[PDB]
Amino acid sequence: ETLNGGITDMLTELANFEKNVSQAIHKYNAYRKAASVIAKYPHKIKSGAEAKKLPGVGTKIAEKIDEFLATGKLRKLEKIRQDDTSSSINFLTRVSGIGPSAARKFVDEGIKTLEDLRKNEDKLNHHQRIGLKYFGDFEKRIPREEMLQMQDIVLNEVKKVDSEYIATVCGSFRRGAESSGDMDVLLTHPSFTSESTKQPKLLHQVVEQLQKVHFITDTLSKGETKFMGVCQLPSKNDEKEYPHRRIDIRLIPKDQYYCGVLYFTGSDIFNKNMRAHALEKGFTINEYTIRPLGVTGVAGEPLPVDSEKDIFDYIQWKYREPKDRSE
DNA sequence: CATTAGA
DNA sequence: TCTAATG
Ligand SMILES: [Ba+2]
Ligand SMILES: [Ba+2]
Ligand SMILES: [Ba+2]
Repeated sequence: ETLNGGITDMLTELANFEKNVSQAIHKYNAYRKAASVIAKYPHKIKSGAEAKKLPGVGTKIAEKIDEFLATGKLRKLEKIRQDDTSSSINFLTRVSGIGPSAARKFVDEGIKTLEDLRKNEDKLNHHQRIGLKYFGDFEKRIPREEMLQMQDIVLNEVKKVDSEYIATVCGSFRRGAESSGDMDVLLTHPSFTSESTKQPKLLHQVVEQLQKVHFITDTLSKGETKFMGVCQLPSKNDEKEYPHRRIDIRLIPKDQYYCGVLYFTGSDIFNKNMRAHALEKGFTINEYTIRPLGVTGVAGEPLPVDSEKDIFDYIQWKYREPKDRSE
């Protein structure tokens, strides 16, 4: 967590590069398990040779560690940080809709900048287009104060369309977080569960609602069970318009909510942790259900949930308010 | 790890 | 169809 820091940090630094600037999925995969193990190790790596003893740790990386240990840096590292192509690859990527594949492609053509991008709006798809459009706002954080605002509206229209709707705003927000990145809306309906062969429209209904009133301002991608978008709080009595914000709406079988709800709310560790525990408690938790464990090794058969509670009761734990689901 | 776009 | 991009 800190005694093996630089290494893991230097390491990840290294792995990301392979993945991104290069297409070295394996090298990449390499640097990572390394950065992984050297991270778990209970002692200050004093030398490469030391480290090397490790699993994942080969002569290539060990070599890296002494060089880092020795001098407070790394050339490969200094070199890459300096390299313009590589710089450009890291940069275009932040564009929503821009992946590494695309990143290199653009660069190859010579589209290294923000402006490059505008000048060639044509070479961009709709997604990438919007991405480009709202580059600033997309990067910008979302004050909780806003999340309240957003969540308000969202709930109203959901209700307006059908009162049988169930929408919850999942994420760190859900968890009290003073600020969020985008808004996560897990949606459901009685009329939509495990078997009941869809009702795509169910999704379709609300999107349209959010639109009609001007909440949704763009579509990144809309499917029959998972919409991806852009929104904007109505800009007041002028002088202060609100930044475009990424939203995300997903349909859900009413018979899979709470798990997913439980799940999407995190935290990553809370999650994992509760999960660890259901295992002992003779269960299995996953984004969709909760099954009872069968000694033979495994078992199936999803227990019935009607609330975040049920899941709790099941693994006989203390109900934890989303607030304190931090870990 | 699953959904969407797209070409 | 595949393959990239989000989460
Ligand atoms: Ba080894
Ligand atoms: Ba991106
Ligand atoms: Ba998200």
